[PDB]
Amino acid sequence: TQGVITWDPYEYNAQNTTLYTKDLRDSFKEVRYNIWRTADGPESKQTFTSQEKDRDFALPLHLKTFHLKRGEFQIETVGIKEDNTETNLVTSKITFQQHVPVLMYHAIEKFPGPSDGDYGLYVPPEQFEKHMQYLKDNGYTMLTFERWNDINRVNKPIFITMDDGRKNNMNALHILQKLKDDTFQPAATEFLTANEIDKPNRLSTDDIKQMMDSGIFSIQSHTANHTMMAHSNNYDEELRGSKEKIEALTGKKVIALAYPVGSYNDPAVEETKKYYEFAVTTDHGNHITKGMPNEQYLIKRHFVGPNTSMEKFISLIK
Ligand SMILES: [Zn+2]
Repeated sequence: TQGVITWDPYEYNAQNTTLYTKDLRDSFKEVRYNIWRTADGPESKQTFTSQEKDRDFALPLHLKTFHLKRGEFQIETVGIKEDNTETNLVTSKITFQQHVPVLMYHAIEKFPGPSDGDYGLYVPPEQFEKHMQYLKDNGYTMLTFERWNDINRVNKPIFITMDDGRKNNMNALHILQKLKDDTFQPAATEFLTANEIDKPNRLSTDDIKQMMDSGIFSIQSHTANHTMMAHSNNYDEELRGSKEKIEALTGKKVIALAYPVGSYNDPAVEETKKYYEFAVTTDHGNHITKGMPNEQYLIKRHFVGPNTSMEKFISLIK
C-alpha cells in the first residue's frame, strides 16, 4: 500500500523494459519483484530482486525469462530495509501486446452456386468443423468484442467472425454447439446486414434468438444495406440505423462493425467512431494493439475460404 511501479517506455513489439519502483517513504536496501503471466497464471511466478538502488530500484526485464510469451503480467513488490524486515509495497500490471488472428468467414455451406455469392464465400461445413476442432485441440480461447480486454489475459486468443448473416450460418452454430464441452467454450461474432434480416437465405429472427440463446454468438453490424462506406455519406442510415435495428431485435448492445467489401476511409472511420467501439476490416494480417490512433476501427482480418489449405489455415492462426 506504498509507492508506485513505473517502467521505461517500450514499443508494442518490444521484448524488454526496465521497470523501477518509486515514491516509498521508508528507505530500503533492496526490492523484490514477483512477476507472473495472467494467463498461466499465479502458479507460474518468477522472482527478481533489485539490489540496484540510487536509480529507484531499476530492474531490467526481458521476456526471454518468460519464453517470450506475451500478454498481461502482474507485479508484486516487497521492500527490504537495512534491518532485514520485509514490507509489502504495491501491485501493478504491465502488458506486452499479443497478436490476435481474426478469421473472416462467410457462408458455412457447400457451394450451390452461383446462386447467392461467389464460390469463395462458401466454406463447406466439414472444412469449418476441421478448423474449429483444430482450435479445440490446440487450446485456443475464442473471443468476441464483449471480451476485447481479455486478449492479453488468455492463451492463444482468436476471433472467429462471419459476415452478412446468411441462413446457412446456423450450420456453424450446430458445429460449434457439438464441439462445446467442459474443456472447450466456443465464441464467434456474426455481422448482420440489418435490412436483410428475415430476407430469403438470411438468418431469421428466430435463427438469431437461437444463436444468441446458445451463449456462443455475438450479434453485430454489417451496415444496413451492405454499403461501401468509403463511397457513401449516408452515415446515419447505414451506421446508426443499422446498429439500432439489430439492437431492437437482439435486445443486446451492438458495439462492432465490419465494413462491407472492406471499404473504408478517414471520414467513414470518424463517423463509425460515433456509433461503435470496434470496427473490423478485410485488411490482411493479424491484429496487434500498436497504440495507433483509431486502430480499433481498422482491425485486420484473414480471408478463409474453400481454397484455403489446412496448412495455410494453420499458418494463419500461428
Ligand atoms: Zn459482406
